[PDB]
Amino acid sequence: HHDGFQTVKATIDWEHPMFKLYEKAKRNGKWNPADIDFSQDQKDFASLTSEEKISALPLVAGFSAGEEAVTLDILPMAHALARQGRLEDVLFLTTFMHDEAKHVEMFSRWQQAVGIGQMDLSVFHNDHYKRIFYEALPEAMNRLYADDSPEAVIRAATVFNMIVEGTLAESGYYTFRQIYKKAGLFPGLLQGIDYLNMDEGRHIQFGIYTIQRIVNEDERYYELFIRYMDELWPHVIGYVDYLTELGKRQQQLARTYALEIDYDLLRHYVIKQFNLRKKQISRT
Amino acid sequence: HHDGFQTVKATIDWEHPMFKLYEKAKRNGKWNPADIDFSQDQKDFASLTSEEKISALPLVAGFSAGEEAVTLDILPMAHALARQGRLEDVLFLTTFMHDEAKHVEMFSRWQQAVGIGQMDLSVFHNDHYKRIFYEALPEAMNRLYADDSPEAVIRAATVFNMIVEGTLAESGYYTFRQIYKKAGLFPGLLQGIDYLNMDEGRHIQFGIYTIQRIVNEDERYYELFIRYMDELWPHVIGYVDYLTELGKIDYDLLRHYVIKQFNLRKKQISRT
Ligand SMILES: CCCCCCCCCCCCCCCC(=O)O
Ligand SMILES: CCCCCCCCCCCCCCCC(=O)O
Ligand SMILES: [Fe+3]
Ligand SMILES: [Fe+3]
Ligand SMILES: [Mn+2]
Ligand SMILES: [Mn+2]
Ligand SMILES: [Mn+3]
Ligand SMILES: [Mn+3]
Repeated sequence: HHDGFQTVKATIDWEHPMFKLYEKAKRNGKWNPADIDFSQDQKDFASLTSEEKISALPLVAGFSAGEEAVTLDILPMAHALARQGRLEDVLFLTTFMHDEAKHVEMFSRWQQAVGIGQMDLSVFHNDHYKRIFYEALPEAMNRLYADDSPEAVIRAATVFNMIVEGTLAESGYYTFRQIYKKAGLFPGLLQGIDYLNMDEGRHIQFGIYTIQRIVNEDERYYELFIRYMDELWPHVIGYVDYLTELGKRQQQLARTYALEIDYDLLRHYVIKQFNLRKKQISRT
Repeated sequence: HHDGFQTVKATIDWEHPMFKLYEKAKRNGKWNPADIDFSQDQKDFASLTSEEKISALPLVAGFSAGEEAVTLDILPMAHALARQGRLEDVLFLTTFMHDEAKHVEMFSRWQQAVGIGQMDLSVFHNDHYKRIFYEALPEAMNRLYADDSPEAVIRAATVFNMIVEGTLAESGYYTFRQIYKKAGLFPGLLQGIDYLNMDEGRHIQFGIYTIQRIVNEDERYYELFIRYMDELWPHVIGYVDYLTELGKIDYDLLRHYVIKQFNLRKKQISRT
């Protein structure tokens, strides 16, 4: 039951950081995946050899499942904050959810347009990827239906916003640009990547706000955060190593397009992102 | 756990009715409550007598609580459909949820602008309103976390989409236009109502689609729909009567519009 309603007894808290983020989302999130022109992407894909064609799919496979996972797995967070009466957070989470729906749609339209919609891309999820996206992420979010303690909320935000989004998605955006933007390939996809990357900034800021407000109540939670980050790292780097090793074995795309794909710089960016995320949370 | 992902094994079902409605929501859902100019609404409200001021509040009280209730109480429906693998429904429900947030925002911005944000409008919720919005609606949706059976889904969609939205919300939009548009009062608010009414068409289409696809499996479910509609009518009309009595504008025309919406919603569901 509802005991009352905030906007009947009072108003929205207009100065709440999440209401301000919600207003930014409305202003900055108007893009529509249906408006992206993928016609040149289709031509680029068909111009590639079977061997070059496969070079690009592992990354798209990771994103496509990732967007879908987070579309579904953000609902428990919105439920738990709704039950705590955090209306401004809930308002913002509606934009977060609608962003992720558009992200799922974007990568699925690209797959459809380039002619791989019928291909099962699951073969590029190794065991580390599944640990995070098939298991740890849904376990941490679904927990919130029965356990919305600060410990549970920190853990959900950490897996979802600081690892999945703040570490893996950010490094994927960077990787796309280092490879495909340099090569001049897939302009529709990269347009979408740029929209995603802009949306993502708000998603990570929600996670920072959520973790920090819990850490502000009791310093002890800061060490929970750092520990949950470190618990997930081996799967992060285990997925990244797997992508890196696939890429090192399919060098035709880089040759054809004259790219020196520094896979060690990419791996260093993942490590940098991970430690950046850790540092955006303060003990006090 | 996730067994796999539809957009990795395959793609979105591009032809699915709820993917189509999602596409229409993105195209038609761009409005922003923050762009509405409420400055004249403030002047209009200040120029009313104390008695005319309090005449306006009950309806706004009903809407502001109602938008907040549906923003929160749609989440179990999104979860239950997500859990059933209905990805296109979920994509649509993200637009549904973001619409209701903008609706909460619009009425709260209006209360703030005209200077009643500090006032507690709960006094204008009678027992019948609380039965629907404080109790029956969250009960029926929250049930879906543990019981997503066809019977529970039809009950949730009936209470939410056919009664709260299809009967009360539609009637309230009609009421606002009949009273205030003929009076040249609250033009910001009425612009917001026009946007809300456009959004609400899709929300009702979702409810119809949901109830009808469950009825198509078994006609027994048609009779459950009609029964649950009738179960709620006494509270719908109890609330409408309470509002009508406060106003005492052709109030019997409004009252009959509510009955007209109620029967229209029944008719939009086919036994077969
Ligand atoms: C070759 C270097 C590897 C770089 C690492 C790339 C990681 C791929 C990204 C897949 C996960 C995407 C998750 C989306 C999350 C969201 O939208 O919130
Ligand atoms: C005086 C005649 C009475 C007319 C009926 C007025 C009913 C007021 C409406 C309040 C409930 C609004 C529910 C919001 C649901 C939504 O927008 O999805
Ligand atoms: Fe995200
Ligand atoms: Fe609605
Ligand atoms: Mn390993
Ligand atoms: Mn009564
Ligand atoms: Mn995303
Ligand atoms: Mn509404």
